[PDB]
Amino acid sequence: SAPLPLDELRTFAEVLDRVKAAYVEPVDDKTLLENAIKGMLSNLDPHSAYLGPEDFAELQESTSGEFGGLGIEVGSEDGFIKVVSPIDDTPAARAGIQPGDLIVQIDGKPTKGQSMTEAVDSMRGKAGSPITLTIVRDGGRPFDVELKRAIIKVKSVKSQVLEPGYAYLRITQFQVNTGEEVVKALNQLRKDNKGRLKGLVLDLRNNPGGVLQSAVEVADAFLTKGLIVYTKGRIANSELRFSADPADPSDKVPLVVLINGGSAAAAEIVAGALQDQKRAILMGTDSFGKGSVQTVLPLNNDRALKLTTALYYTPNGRSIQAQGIVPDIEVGRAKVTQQDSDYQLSQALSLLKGLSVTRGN
Amino acid sequence: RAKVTQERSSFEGFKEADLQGHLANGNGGADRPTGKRAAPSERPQDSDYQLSQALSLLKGLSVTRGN
Amino acid sequence: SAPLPLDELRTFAEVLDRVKAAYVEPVDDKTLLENAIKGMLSNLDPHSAYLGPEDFAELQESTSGEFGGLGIEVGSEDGFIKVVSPIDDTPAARAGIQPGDLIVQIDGKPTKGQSMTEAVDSMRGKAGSPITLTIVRDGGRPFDVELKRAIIKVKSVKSQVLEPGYAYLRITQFQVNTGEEVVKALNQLRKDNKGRLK
Amino acid sequence: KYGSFSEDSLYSLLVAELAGQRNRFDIALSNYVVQAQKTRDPGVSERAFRIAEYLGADQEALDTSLLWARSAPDNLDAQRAAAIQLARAGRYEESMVYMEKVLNGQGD
Repeated sequence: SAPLPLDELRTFAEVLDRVKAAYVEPVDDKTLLENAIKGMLSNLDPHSAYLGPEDFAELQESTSGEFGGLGIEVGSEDGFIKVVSPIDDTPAARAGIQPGDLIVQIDGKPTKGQSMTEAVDSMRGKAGSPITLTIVRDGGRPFDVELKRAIIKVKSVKSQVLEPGYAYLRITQFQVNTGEEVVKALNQLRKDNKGRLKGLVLDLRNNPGGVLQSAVEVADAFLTKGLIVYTKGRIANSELRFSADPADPSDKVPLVVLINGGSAAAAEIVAGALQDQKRAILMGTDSFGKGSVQTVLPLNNDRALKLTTALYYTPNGRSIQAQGIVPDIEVGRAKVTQQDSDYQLSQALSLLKGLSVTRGN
Repeated sequence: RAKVTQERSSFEGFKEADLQGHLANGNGGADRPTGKRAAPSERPQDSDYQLSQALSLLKGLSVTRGN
Repeated sequence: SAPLPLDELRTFAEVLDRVKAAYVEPVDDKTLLENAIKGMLSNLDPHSAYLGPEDFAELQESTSGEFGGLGIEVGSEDGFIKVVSPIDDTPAARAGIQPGDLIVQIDGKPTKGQSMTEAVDSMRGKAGSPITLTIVRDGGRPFDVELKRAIIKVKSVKSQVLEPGYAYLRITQFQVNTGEEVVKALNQLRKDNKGRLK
Repeated sequence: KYGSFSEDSLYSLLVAELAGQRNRFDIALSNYVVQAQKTRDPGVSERAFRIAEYLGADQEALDTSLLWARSAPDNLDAQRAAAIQLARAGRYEESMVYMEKVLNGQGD
């Protein structure tokens, strides 16, 4: 409709022409245009950002791992390399590798002088590539272990009952399969607890986010009726209303969800959905309060941009963005003196057991 | 009986309102910045463990019961 | 002699139109092109920046003559602000601010995603005004430090006599006047040691 | 590998691409043909020729095809396009040369 703004194009062309000359290094116009794209994207809203040919693979990994690895997690503390624990369902675990194993040489490269990122990059690689590691256990004779990289699924949900009838569930980062994993975890909990459990506590603390679809799927796994979360955006296609299906394995068990400052995008979606329906009790500190549903639009040359396509709303219409969902209990981390170690979880368990004994018993 | 000693964090995670150029909330209400919190007088619930437990239990029961 | 990479410009135009289409808020392409220029300059060279017309007018003269400054001089590193140097005899120097300190947040605001010029401008403030910073040293635990803004006087050079023929002259900062002051200061030393210094 | 964009050419091509996006194909086509003539570059000329073909214009299409063929005689696609365009125009001798070039390669 309106004519194109020639002044803006003119100033942009002038700036590019002057920068490609005055600068103190040879700059290929490709580089200038690519940086211009990154500028037009990253400066609009903090979350939105262009993705290069490499970082797109990183985002795909973060959403759903399905990556070639040995299933070994190495942590660098005090400048020392050590293994917290072998990852379950990996060739390394079947190879006899146990927590605390100290690798003295990585493919002939000593672990000394190697940063955590370098070690992670060396360990990770395409599936099927052989890797040889010289490891010394308990100061014994060094032994060489040969492994083949294979596609390994990273755990998304973990649980551990603090007492019969009371269960604790944890979600690290939402993934595509997170909904199925949550359903499986609930089924296993029911099986091991004879199908009846007094209470369940949820842990979204420091859970950044992930795919909105899986978050809504988990909300459906817990909630039974009502509208979970719906999004509004400038473009009509971005709009989408999600409702919880009547299918429900939770069996209306009492539920307390922890929301820490970390929980930002998907954890907050689950928390808002549960709280708005009066279906669970939220405790912890004020959440990140970011509201944004982004689509990674595909593009040529493998570099797909990521834009804040739309915002979401809690079922009641409250907008989480820039505000956050204030927890009801408002339990801040502290030390209590007269599991038990985790004060927040101890409070959650005590409240849940009290609320279970007061009624329905 | 027990006493709960509230602890402070030197570095606090920046909220979405802190990031430069944060989008306005859909409802249009006032934003929530990361202002420092210092209660002029400590609330009784924070002092004695039993009172805190009872207050939290009341809050949970009222919330879940749906009034 | 060589082809013009027109595909790059086609990709840029595609990206511009797609962004203006799918973005939540109505954004005029003026804003998109301004942000393209800004980010291009910022990504290419951490120090550089596109100064707007109003900013350029503000760049020509300082807002206030008595305007105060914290005193820390910073320089972007790996996309993260870095404290190059705490100028001596300033409130920031009194605190534990040392070279190599990484500034995470200023005035309770993250600075990771902003330009060095904007961060420096935010650091500056009215004289005798409180301010807060978050500092990280050698990957340590980020800790908060509060400072009081004040007008900074360099004092130029500092001179003293250490031994009958050994003198010590420190240069706190290189302002306009120091260019000559040193010599004057040197003369004094040359006067107080019989014209010769060991 | 890649040539440098001249300021005026950069601005003209940028506005042409944006106009083509905004459906105002007339400005885009005019700018593309003018800049192809100015720059005598293979890629720009080919893009202008394709835009002209989509618009259905002929004289601009003929000019763009001739410019592309002269600038990129090596490409067989340019030879075929110029041959068809100038056979429509009415001149065959250069079309005959283009057909000979095609015969040199693996073409009809």
